[PDB]
Amino acid sequence: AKKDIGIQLYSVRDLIGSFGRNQHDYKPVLKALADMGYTSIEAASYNDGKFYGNTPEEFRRDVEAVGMKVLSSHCGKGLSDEELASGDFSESMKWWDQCIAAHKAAGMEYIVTPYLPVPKTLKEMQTYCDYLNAIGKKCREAGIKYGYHNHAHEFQKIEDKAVMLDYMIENTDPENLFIELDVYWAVMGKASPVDYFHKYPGRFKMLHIKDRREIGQSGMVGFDAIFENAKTAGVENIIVEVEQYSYDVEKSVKLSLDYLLEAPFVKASYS
Amino acid sequence: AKKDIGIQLYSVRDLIGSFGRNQHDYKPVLKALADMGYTSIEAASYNDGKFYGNTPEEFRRDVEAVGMKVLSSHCGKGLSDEELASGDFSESMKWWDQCIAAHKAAGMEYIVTPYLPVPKTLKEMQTYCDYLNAIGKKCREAGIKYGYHNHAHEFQKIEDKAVMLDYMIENTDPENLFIELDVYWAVMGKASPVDYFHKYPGRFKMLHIKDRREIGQSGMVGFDAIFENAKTAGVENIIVEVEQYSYDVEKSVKLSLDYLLEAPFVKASYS
Ligand SMILES: [Co+2]
Ligand SMILES: [Co+2]
Repeated sequence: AKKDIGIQLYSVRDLIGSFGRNQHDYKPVLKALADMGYTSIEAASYNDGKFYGNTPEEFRRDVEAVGMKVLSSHCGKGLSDEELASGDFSESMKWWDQCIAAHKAAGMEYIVTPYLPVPKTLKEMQTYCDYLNAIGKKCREAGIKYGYHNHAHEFQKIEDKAVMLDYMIENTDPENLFIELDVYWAVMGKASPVDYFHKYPGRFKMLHIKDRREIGQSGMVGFDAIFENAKTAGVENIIVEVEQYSYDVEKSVKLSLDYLLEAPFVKASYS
Repeated sequence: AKKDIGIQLYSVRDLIGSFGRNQHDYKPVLKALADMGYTSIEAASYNDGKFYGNTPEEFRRDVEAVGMKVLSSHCGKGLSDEELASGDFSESMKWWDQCIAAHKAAGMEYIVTPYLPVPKTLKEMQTYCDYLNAIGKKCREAGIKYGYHNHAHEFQKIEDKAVMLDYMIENTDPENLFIELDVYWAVMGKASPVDYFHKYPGRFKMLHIKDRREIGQSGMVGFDAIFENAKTAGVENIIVEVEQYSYDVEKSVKLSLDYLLEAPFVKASYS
């Protein structure tokens, strides 16, 4: 494999189906992704110490057997209304110990929260920032880097004062939280990926390489510019994500990889 | 000059001033642009049969004197509320006669209207299409291609039924109206330039190559994909536009050109 490129498994969710007893039969897709040349995965199916209904140990064996790294995972635990109003998120913090230990057992380097809604107030946003720091701190102590993945909504303002993502970056410690920047959703939020990189150097330790459909197809994403600035950003790993397709899913995710493999501005490794 | 690339003079608006009661002292900037390697200009100052306050003939001599073609111009008479309510745009047509005659005298190959607002109703939008068709027919008769230039707003729906730009394209004869698509604002309007190219092949006879600031800096525009699909689009000429600047204006506009000169997917010519 010429370059280290990750695949988010959410991209292949249609290709994971029940076979006999198995309700999450991901092994055939994992082989297909490895054959294409993907070198790592990011999971999108965590629940109560398990990945795709499997032990972290078995999931990790499955990924490693096709020669890919268990790099990262999307999961999270939002605060209740009461936690958010009180400031007291000790209950939610209990969830994180099991999650962190399972992620570690699956050999994960990163844990990423995929989604938080826009808070109604800066106060609520700040409580979220405290939670994020507490999570990130527990992760770091266990040897895992915790991050946050955007869509488009985080470029909205809270209370017409602060942009959500900006507030989040500014009010979390760099060692507790990096941003897994989705460059497509950033653009969809009228944000410049490169300007974000320059405003917050080192905070973007992974990218979600996403486009409307196949990567580099739409005209909506300046991958050249993005990759040119990956060093300012602090990029360690890149993860392809494809949720809409011009072809069968495998072909779409394959063509998406090929764009990156053939692009001279994508280095063989960022880590 | 390796490649045929034009510049929208609005990009250098700050560098044209009243000096010695030349209300618009554009000659110094014209030379700077030529020296950069721009091969053609699109004007943005038309009034009462003059460009930048000068005769079409003198304006053309000045642009040609530095070795640049007078390719295109931004001008328009927007419909009055009365005209829109009447549905009758007949009073505006006298203005267009002079306009078109002036443009032809200036050497222009294209005239483009830079702005129409989102109308409240589809009935109003149809009046706009009627108007655009009429202008375009007159232009065609005089040997000039007539076009419409978009910002982001045209991607909005009218009456929650039709996207404005889509309606315009569908309800105007291709021979009367092409779209000078601004790829930046298309992206800002959440539109895929390439998907637009494939939906309406041949209608994009010119592109505005725009970014947030310098062309190819932001990460918000997939120029690779756009240029890859230029033939489907129907691109005949490309025109740089820069309205915001990381540097002094001439440097920003120069670096913009350099991006396209160095980019392999930008051909030497689209004629
Ligand atoms: Co994503
Ligand atoms: Co423009």
